Amino acid sequence: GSHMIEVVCNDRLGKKVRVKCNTDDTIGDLKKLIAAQTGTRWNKIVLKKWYTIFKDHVSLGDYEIHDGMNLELYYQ
Amino acid sequence: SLSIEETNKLRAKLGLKPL
Repeated sequence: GSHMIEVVCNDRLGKKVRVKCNTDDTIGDLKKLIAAQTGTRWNKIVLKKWYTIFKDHVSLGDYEIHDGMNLELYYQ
Repeated sequence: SLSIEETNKLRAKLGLKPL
């Protein structure tokens, strides 16, 4: 970090967006990127992976998000 | 997916720093 990575976000119907981001971005910031790139609103997005619900104010780096990582995208 | 430069312009628009 700062270090550019990409993340893949898949929703339950199989729609996929791959987002370029930086390890210092927050989860809330990624969600803003996701939102813009999928026609939705950042505050209606939930990001998970298995048992982890990502908190908005934590950076990707502190969540140890790796390059290429697949995240689960949900709507609220 | 968006290029680095297209991502950077979007980032700029959202108040985020460059990649």
